[PDB]
Amino acid sequence: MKIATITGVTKSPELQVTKAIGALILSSDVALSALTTEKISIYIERGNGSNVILANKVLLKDFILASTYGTENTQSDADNAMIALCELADEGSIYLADKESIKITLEDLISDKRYDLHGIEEPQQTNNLFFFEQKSVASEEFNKKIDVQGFDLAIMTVDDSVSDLSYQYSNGQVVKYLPFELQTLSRDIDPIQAVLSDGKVVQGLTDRLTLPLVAVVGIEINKSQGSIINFVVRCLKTV
Amino acid sequence: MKIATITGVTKSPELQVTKAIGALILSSDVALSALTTEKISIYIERGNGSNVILANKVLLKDFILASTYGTENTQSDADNAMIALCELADEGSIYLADKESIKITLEDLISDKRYDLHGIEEPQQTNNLFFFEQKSVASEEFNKKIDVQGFDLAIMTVDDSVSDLSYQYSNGQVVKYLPFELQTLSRDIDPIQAVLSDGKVVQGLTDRLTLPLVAVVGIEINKSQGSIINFVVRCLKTV
Amino acid sequence: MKIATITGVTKSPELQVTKAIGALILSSDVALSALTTEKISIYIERGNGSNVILANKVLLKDFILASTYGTENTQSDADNAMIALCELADEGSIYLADKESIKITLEDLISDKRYDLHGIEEPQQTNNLFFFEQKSVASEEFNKKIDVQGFDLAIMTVDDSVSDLSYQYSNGQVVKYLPFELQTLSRDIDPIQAVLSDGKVVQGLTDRLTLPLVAVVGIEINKSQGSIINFVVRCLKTV
Repeated sequence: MKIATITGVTKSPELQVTKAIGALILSSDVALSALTTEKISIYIERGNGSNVILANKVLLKDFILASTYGTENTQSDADNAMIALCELADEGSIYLADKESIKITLEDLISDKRYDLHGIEEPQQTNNLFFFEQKSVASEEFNKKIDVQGFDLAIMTVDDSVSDLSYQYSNGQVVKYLPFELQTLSRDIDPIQAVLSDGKVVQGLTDRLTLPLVAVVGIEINKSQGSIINFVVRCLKTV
Repeated sequence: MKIATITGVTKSPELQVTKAIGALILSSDVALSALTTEKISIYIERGNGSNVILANKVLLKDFILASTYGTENTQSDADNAMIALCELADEGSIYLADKESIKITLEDLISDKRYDLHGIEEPQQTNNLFFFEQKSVASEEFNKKIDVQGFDLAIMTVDDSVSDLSYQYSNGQVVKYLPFELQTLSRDIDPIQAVLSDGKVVQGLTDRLTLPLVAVVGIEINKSQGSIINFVVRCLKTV
Repeated sequence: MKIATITGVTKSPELQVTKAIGALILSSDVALSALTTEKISIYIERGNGSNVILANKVLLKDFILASTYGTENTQSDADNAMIALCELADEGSIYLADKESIKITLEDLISDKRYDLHGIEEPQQTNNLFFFEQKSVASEEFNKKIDVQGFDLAIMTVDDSVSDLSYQYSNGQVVKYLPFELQTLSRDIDPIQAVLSDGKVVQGLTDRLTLPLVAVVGIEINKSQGSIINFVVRCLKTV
């Protein structure tokens, strides 16, 4: 089913979905590499209780990259320059209880552009849902250490200030990587990240990197001063 | 083994294969998008009794698309502008008993083109075979119900007349889809449908769609008048 | 880590590595299809008796094609025209004793080109290693029988002399293939071999063919007199 179409306005109205959906289809006439500052926000709402936030003002590029990693990729068409499918549950649709609903909104859009939302539902229902979190490394700090235990994917900001980045595995060993080594290891799993409308393919973006965290419990980033570095991590948990 | 090459004539001779093959290789100098009305027919002939008909004048585009859905995709070459591999048995080659042979024929060709057939045989022999059937919706009917129980793949003619298409699953639920959602869910599994000779990739034909039917027992199509819609389905069964 | 960068000279000095690496990253400003005569050689000196030779002056095209067969492919970037990740161990890192080391060398380079080596280490340590071997068929031999039991992948040099090629499986069955049939079967499993910098893809080189050997015990090669045919095979074994 179709949810909304946005054109002219820089902010979307708070969109309510009452039917239990399982995936979101984002369509736009701006290519995946052209996205700059559009943000999305999704949460489940209880009528008498507390809301369950899944994504809170997440960059659209990071949201798209955290869901289309693997065999899939963002595709296109003659009319739509970017079509991306993002799964919101594990293997079924969100099981809505007596009074829950879903609320989606889009922020910081471009006036002269078009955005389309669609919802996908399937006969199965499930309780496991995907949650998005964000982590930051300051612009004035040299060495930082973050915990990524329990997360299964990360999108990091590619910046020329990064020099070293070391994983820590569940068995205690620490391995140090460079940006080039990380990019090659990332493209070893998913070679193609998008297919353009005319026919060419793009292997990955020039400023975002995807890291699959498997049996990894810690990350240490070693850089120089100058800029902030952002990680977007994703997890699966029961609501 | 090479079966035949066809040029000049609009109709092919009835081609007999006595060696047990397991797959066909179809090659031609016209691109996958340029195939217009070529038809293929395959059947196993028994000495005493009734023949086994696998494909009965099936369109060449649908025959190619029904077999190259998944990891594989139709390839290209400096000499051949279209190469496809179509499997006829599940994991081996057809078991020919004392008085059987396979016969293949091609109909409705073009005079100034070329079509080549090749056979592939395997060390294993099997009894399960692939059958291709055809269902159709006339150009005057509005709403149609089609039984697709037991099938594992379908190919639909993409037309602007089609508005809505609904599945019925094994557990009784009914889900409704738009052509755009169907196309997106289709490309989510197999993103690339063919690779051209110059290097560009094509994710899907502009007039055909491939649908993987998993636990689907019925389809309801809702359209407007103007054209005929065709479904080509494929099943696996023991002979 | 950065092992070496070679440019301006036609040979590289013997490079020593004392850390336990698991993979190599070969990057260069020449395309995969433009590699002509570069050769690589890797060997580990054990402190205990008997050294290990994993590659004995193997061609770089064959080395790159033998390790990037499957889900991955050789990629590119804005700076480097070819990047390939080649594994030397099964799933861990080559285990070295107190003072053992790995010596790598490159031969028959081009003066006006650039080549970069990188090493990848990973937390697990393993003893299973990948060995590359060279086999040949002379120019005065109508047919030759090659035993490939225990091998899992081969790369053959394409020339017009070959007429057919026969596989012998564990069952005892023999199947005869043609060069075109072999190419189609190979591209069925692996559709894309490399991605170019501009965006176009290449499904395979025009002079090298890659064959996956599964449950294959023997090979027959038939030809007409006049040419020498080269194979490069890979095996996995415990040392």
